[PDB]
Amino acid sequence: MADKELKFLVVDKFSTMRRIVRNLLKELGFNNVEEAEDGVDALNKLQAGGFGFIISDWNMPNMDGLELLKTIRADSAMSALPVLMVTAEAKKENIIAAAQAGASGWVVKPFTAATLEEKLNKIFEKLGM
Amino acid sequence: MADKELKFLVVDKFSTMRRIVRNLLKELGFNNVEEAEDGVDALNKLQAGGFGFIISDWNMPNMDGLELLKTIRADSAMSALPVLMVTAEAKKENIIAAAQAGASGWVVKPFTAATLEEKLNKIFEKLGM
Amino acid sequence: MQDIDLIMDIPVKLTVELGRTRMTIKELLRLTQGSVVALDGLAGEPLDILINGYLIAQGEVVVVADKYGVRITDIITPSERMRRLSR
Amino acid sequence: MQDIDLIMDIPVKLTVELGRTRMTIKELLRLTQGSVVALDGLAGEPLDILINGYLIAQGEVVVVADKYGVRITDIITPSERMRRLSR
Amino acid sequence: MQDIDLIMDIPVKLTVELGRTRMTIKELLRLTQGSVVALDGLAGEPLDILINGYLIAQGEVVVVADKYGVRITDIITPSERMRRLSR
Amino acid sequence: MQDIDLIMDIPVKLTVELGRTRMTIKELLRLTQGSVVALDGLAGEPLDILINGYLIAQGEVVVVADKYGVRITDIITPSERMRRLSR
Amino acid sequence: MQDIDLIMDIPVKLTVELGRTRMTIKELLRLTQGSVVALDGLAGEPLDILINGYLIAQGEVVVVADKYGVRITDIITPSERMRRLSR
Amino acid sequence: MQDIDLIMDIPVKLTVELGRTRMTIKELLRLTQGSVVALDGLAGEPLDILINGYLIAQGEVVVVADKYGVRITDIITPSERMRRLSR
Amino acid sequence: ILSQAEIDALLNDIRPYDPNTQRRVVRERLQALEIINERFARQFRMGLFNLLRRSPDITVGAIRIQPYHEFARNLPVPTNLNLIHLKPLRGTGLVVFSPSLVFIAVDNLFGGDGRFPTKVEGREFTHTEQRVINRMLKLALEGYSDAWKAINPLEVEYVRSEMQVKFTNITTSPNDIVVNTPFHVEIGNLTGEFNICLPFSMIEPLRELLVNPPLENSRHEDQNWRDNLVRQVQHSELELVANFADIPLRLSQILKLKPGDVLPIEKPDRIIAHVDGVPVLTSQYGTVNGQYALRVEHLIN
Repeated sequence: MADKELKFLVVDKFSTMRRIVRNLLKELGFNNVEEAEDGVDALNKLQAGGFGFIISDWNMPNMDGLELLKTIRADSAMSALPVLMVTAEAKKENIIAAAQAGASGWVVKPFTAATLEEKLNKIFEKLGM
Repeated sequence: MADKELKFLVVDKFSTMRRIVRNLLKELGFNNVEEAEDGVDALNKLQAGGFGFIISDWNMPNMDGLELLKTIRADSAMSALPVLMVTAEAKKENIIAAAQAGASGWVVKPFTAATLEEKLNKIFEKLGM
Repeated sequence: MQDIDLIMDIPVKLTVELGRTRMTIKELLRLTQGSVVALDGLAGEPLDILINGYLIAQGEVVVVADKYGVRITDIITPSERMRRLSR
Repeated sequence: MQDIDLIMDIPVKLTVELGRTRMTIKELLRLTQGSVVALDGLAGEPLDILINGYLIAQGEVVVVADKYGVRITDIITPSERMRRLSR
Repeated sequence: MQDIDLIMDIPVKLTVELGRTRMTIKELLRLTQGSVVALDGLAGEPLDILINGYLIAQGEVVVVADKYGVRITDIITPSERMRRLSR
Repeated sequence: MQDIDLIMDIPVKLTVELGRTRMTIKELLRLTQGSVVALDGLAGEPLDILINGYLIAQGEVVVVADKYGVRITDIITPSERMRRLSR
Repeated sequence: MQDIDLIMDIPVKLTVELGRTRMTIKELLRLTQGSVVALDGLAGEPLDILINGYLIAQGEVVVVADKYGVRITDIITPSERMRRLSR
Repeated sequence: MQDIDLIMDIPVKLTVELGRTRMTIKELLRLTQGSVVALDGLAGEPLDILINGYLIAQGEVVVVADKYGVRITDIITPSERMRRLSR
Repeated sequence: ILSQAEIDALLNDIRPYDPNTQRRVVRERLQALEIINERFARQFRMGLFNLLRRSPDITVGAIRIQPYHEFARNLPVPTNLNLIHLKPLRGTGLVVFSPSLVFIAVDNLFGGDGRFPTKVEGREFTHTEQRVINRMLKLALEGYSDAWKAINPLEVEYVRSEMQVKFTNITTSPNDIVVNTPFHVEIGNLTGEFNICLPFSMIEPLRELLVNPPLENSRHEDQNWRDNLVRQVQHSELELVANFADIPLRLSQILKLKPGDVLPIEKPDRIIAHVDGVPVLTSQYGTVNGQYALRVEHLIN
């Protein structure tokens, strides 16, 4: 089983979506969840450290999800940190670019709690958690 | 028996006709049906891939059924894709041209569900499905 | 006789007919309370015994302790079968 | 065989029952036109064959040229006899 | 209504008959596994509905979700009853 | 006989039936205070003895010191079991 | 074995009790729709199995294909017998 | 209300039955540790509620904080009672 | 536009009893509910045709019955959740509008060609979108109320709108059984869906009414039919059984019964007559015309 004290960073431009994701994570047993409004704030909070999983939106102001993922992978201290990508449009080119950047998973809005739980379980199994 | 998950692309300039064809396919057990308004949209959706059968009208704006069939046959990845031709006038010259282009079947408006089912069964038997 | 007992294990109904006669419907309509209808059978002749409407024997009327009874007299055989057929 | 022929010269009635069920009279009164009543027998099971109300065999429903028919399958048999009596 | 309720507090059994036919016992003995017996009722005709062996209505066979059912069609009525009797 | 005593250690109810008869519900409704209903059993015949509704023996009515009693007469055996089954 | 078969030809009723508890009638009157009553038995303990009100065994609740079932676990045993009688 | 209080000052026992079934003693002897016994009640149906062995209501099983509970659903009523009796 | 499976492909009879299941489930088919849903479907299709100036295709899905938590787990988020009340039944019903259907309706109402579908970004619905949802919900509630009239007249009243399932609180427990009826709506090349979820406890009193597939009755024709049926049943025969008395004994004493053994029984003041085990009357026993006779005293009312 995955560690229930794992710290999650939810990054999205909409506060309501972040609250929904936090509630879904709480229903799954994860209570250590922090929220970020854009890529810059997400990177600033990542520089603090202590996070074990990232859920980030694709299109965000001042930094999109792809650039944030590239910056995370470029950092040695956070290159192995799993990142979950949530988007509104599942274009093949964007998915391929994210996979080349090192995305751990992909979620398409709208989605159900079952899909999110399945994605989290698959990511944890791939990482051996 | 033909695979019930086979993906069908219905191409016609009239939305009502496309809905009728989709309902007829659903009554036959095929639920994976997509609709295209003209030849250009049909080709664009074909470039996405995943389709296993095509039902296209003859006279369509910006691309007729014959040109769409020729383009499909000219593509190596889709040269073997079966195409069903539905028309309002069954001129001998047009039928001969479509047969030379590689049409898998021919339907004449108006038609019954029995005729469409018979044509689909014959096409599947010819392809070994 | 196994199959014989098998079929015997079925309840059946027996019917005794007092007599038979033929009349017109007009005469039937002329019948009221107290009307008299004559039968073709002579008084004292054995009455027909029927099983599910099939005549198989003849019997005579007796009274048993307070109840009517039929005394078995004679059965049938194709001879009587044909005889009654012709009769 | 003599007695077999003697009883053979008799007509009898055969009855085929679709199924049996138990319900209260209140439920019967709740039944109207179009009401649905379920039977205790599973769909497809052979139907009971009765002679004058006596179960002797089981059969399956068939259609003969435009008429319903019963295909003889198996005799009642006595262990099953007592079991059904007990039912 | 009082007597109606008093008798309503009673369970009764309903019987549906597929059809009726008449045959000789010899023919019954000639029946084996797989034998075919025809019924006097035409295919599709409503089946007789009986309460404790008494015919009171007619119905049609339907399948309910995985179970056989009888669709109430018409009551017995006196004339149809007398007709079946004469049959 | 250990398991035998084990099962014997269960209280059970015994039922004695005066007689059985069949009548229509209309006749039942025609019954009022003081009405008379006849039974199919002859006067003086041993009465049926039932355990939880299951007939196992027959007995005769006696009066014991101011109380009714049943004198055990004869049990059953598959012969009588079948006999009463057929009866 | 003869007496075993003789008593085997008898139907009996089996009763499974969820649990037992003691309360005052005032508390019973305080109970309405949705009220909660606790039982003295711990959750998961085998339930008492009774024959005609006599405890003879204990079992566990199971679901069989869409129906409740009781899994036989252990016989009552007599030391426990007296103990429960005393309870 | 006076008599209501007078009887209110009395403790009584409430009994909840999981289900009822009928089996032979031979089948009971065939039961060992781990044996499975099916009940006549469908899974999920409300369980019978009894006061001193008298059925007065029906309820559903709930778990209360670590204890089993019965949710009162409906009173016995006369018709359902007579139905269970005939059962 | 790759589906979830395509994205994954490219990237890569004895059961224990749980008392927390509330097994009061209806294994019988709710035909009447199916008929109501079909009627509701048609009435709404019309309403949507009137509102959107386009012809909609509404397909009724299977009426799946499942616990509330499973229903909540399969709801896409974010979504438009509407709480409704079905008077006089007790409880709160849910009308679920998927964001795709809301976007399609907004497109159709405001001149959208339908060639540019709007992707759900997870944002809250705007006030204009809220008003559109309002109008759609009013039409749906009117259609539902009209559909329910034929079977049981119910008044449908809207309560409030929510965006998350946790705020619905329509069931006491997450394991409670609810009835959900999915609907698929097709408008042109755009497909939308909406769901109607009703707790089983709300419709539990109407269980028998929902069971059989009923309709087309009468008041005088049915009266005559019932009268004649009552007349016909009165000719049926019953087996009247009178029990002399009951003796409490044990099975061991039964095995010791021998010819001549006398069993003491309490003398009954009255004899109770049972029909198939159901008592019908109390009477005194006697002998008339050489046969045992019963003199009726009272009829069990």
